Amino acid sequence: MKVYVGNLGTGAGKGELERAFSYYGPLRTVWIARNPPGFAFVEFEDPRDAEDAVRGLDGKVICGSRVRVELSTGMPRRSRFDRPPARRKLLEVLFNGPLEH
Repeated sequence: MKVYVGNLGTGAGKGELERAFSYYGPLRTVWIARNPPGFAFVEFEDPRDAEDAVRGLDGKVICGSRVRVELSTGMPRRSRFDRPPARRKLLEVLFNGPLEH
């Protein structure tokens, strides 16, 4: 799973995102982007952990840290999402109303 944790301009960076992500669950790995003014990336071994983490952190600041968390893949939205999210498989089964009534 891919995670995007940016918005580091208020005492919230690697340590902040680290404690948060870790608090929610054991991720795969954490990384920070020095290039940008305040952007970091995180990898979640599992999607569930990312969904709960992102939704939580993004849904509510952490210890006074309004960090910006997002999902690169595996986050189905109703918006004009171009990138195909990884929700399920769906390929072996199919149903579109074979009955002609």
